[PDB]
Amino acid sequence: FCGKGYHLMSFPQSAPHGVVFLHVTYVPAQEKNFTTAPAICHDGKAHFPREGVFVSNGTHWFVTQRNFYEPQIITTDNTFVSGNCDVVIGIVNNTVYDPLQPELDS
Amino acid sequence: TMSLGAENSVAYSNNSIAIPTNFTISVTTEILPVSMTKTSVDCTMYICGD
Amino acid sequence: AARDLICAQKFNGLTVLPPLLTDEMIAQYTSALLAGTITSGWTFGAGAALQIPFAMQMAYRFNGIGVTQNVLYENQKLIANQFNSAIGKIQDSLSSTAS
Ligand SMILES: *[C@@H]1O[C@H](CO)[C@@H](O[C@@H]2O[C@H](CO)[C@@H](O)[C@H](O)[C@H]2NC(C)=O)[C@H](O)[C@H]1NC(C)=O
Ligand SMILES: *[C@@H]1O[C@H](CO)[C@@H](O[C@@H]2O[C@H](CO)[C@@H](O)[C@H](O)[C@H]2NC(C)=O)[C@H](O)[C@H]1NC(C)=O
Ligand SMILES: *[C@@H]1O[C@H](CO)[C@@H](O)[C@H](O)[C@H]1NC(C)=O
Ligand SMILES: *[C@@H]1O[C@H](CO)[C@@H](O)[C@H](O)[C@H]1NC(C)=O
Ligand SMILES: *[C@@H]1O[C@H](CO)[C@@H](O)[C@H](O)[C@H]1NC(C)=O
Repeated sequence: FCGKGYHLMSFPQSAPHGVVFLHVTYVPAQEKNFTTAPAICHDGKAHFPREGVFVSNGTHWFVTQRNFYEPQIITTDNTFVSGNCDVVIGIVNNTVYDPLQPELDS
Repeated sequence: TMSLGAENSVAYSNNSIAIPTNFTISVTTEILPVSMTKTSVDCTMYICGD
Repeated sequence: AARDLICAQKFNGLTVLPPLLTDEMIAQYTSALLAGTITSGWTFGAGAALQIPFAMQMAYRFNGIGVTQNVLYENQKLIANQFNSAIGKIQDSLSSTAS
């Protein structure tokens, strides 16, 4: 509707019998391939991302957001548990970090 | 015969995704007309010339 | 022996010009739009196309409409069957009714 991309701003300017809009938009530029999975098995649980994508750089699995590559370790804060491992197609096996474990190991 | 565009093929797979690692800020220009000339015609003088 | 209406139109100075874009090229545009939508989602509408599995694309749509993606990922076969049945119903309706 306002510029090709994700719209940020628009600036109006006058013109003879008209108006000129300067649309400031966001365009993703430099791309990268990744190996992805919908959910992660962990102790019979199917962890899904709260917001972002499960990706892998070949060895480890991280979670990012969709429009920008920013990998983070998969914990229980950015994932939620729903169902078991026997339903979702394409699930993979990986561990999920728990921040409460070093606090309870004191 | 005109060219529709450059042919491209998306490297689709059921376990592969592409995520951007950088961005750019694009400011484009769009021109829209709003008004035009307000003409007025003297009907009798145009037809008859006084 | 029977004069045509198009011949009667053409004999009196009325002519129909052909369109600039032919139907094969319009079909090529729609094929490109369909392939881009299937293989990338909305990402081909904002820049270069980013590949993504269609289950993840439909999970994006489900999260967009306000439904948690486990509903898709636990009912994927049922949703695919419903989409195939709806496509077949569209096929049968367009094959039967001409209105
Ligand atoms: C995937 O990313 C992880 C996190 O960056 C990598 O793990 C570390 O990689 C660095 C190299 O930059 C090593 O020095 C560290 O010892 C690694 N740490 C661990 C715990 O493995 C991992 O190597 C990456 N995998 C690739 C690139 O295949
Ligand atoms: C993301 O892209 C921007 C430009 O689109 C990059 O910024 C340039 O980086 C080079 C690196 O030497 C500089 O020479 C240029 O002067 C920079 N341009 C501007 C406008 O500052 C940026 O480095 C990219 N980021 C990554 C991580 O690749
Ligand atoms: C991803 O992989 C495909 C297939 O190997 C390759 O054609 C493409 O250049 C890669 N990179 C991107 C950004 O799609
Ligand atoms: C992706 O599809 C290929 C063939 O179409 C199949 O062999 C492979 O197992 C599929 N991958 C997953 C994760 O289902
Ligand atoms: C994940 O682990 C379970 C039990 O440890 C096993 O049954 C299953 O095959 C594993 N899946 C993969 C993809 O390794």
